[PDB]
Amino acid sequence: GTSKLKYVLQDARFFLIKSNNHENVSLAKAKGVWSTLPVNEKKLNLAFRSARSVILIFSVRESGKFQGFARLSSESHHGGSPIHWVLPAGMSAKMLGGVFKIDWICRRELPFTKSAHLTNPWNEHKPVKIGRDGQEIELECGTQLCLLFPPDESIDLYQVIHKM
Repeated sequence: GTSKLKYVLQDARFFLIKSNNHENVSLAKAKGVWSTLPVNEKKLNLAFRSARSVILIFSVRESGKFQGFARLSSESHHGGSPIHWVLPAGMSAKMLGGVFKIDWICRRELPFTKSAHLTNPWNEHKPVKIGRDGQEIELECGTQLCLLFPPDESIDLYQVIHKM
């Protein structure tokens, strides 16, 4: 059912994460971690203290899809492990320093064609698929977007609820 999901999303904050490649999203799904540029790391650390749940909604650039969504379980932390991210042009390992722990809520894909009816008030009411890495998605739009994903029956939200 969707009842536990709706409970997790209650009063949550939502941020769009844009990854340049699939490999880092695969690594994030396997290890339960994410790293972003310092401007967005600062925003997510602030949000983590401000809300019961902070939800990251992932999209790989050029894929035409979202790849899933996850809840922050911690603020960013340094010096825990050297995550072997694949670094784009101009990107360095010192910028992707700062690791957040995340619990995946859905590891399934959602094509952008399925979210064409959802617009984000915090990005000029453009379609929610449009936005830069770290763009905040308003509550109602973000909730409806997360509810569009196929259910991920491999995940038990019971342990997520206990982190809250």
